[PDB]
Amino acid sequence: EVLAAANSFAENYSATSQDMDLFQTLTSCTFSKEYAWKDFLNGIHCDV
Amino acid sequence: SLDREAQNMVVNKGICPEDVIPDSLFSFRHTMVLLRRLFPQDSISSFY
Repeated sequence: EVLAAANSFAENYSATSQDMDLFQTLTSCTFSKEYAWKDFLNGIHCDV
Repeated sequence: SLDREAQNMVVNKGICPEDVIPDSLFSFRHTMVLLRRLFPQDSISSFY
């Protein structure tokens, strides 16, 4: 039932300005160190 | 008992007839298009 409700909510969801602001905050600043680690991991291609 | 139950939940707080989910495998969009295709109806009443 939770999955069905999630599907119903995510289906008819129109992004508002405040939600986009919150998501931009999340992806750009508060998760910065972790994304730095992930971006560092790529580019460390190693040979034998 | 459940008829009075539903009547009371609809009168005490208005519930749009879209967020009501009879079961987790129920899709509003699909059910309504299937029902209209099955039983044709007049559109002038809905538009005029």
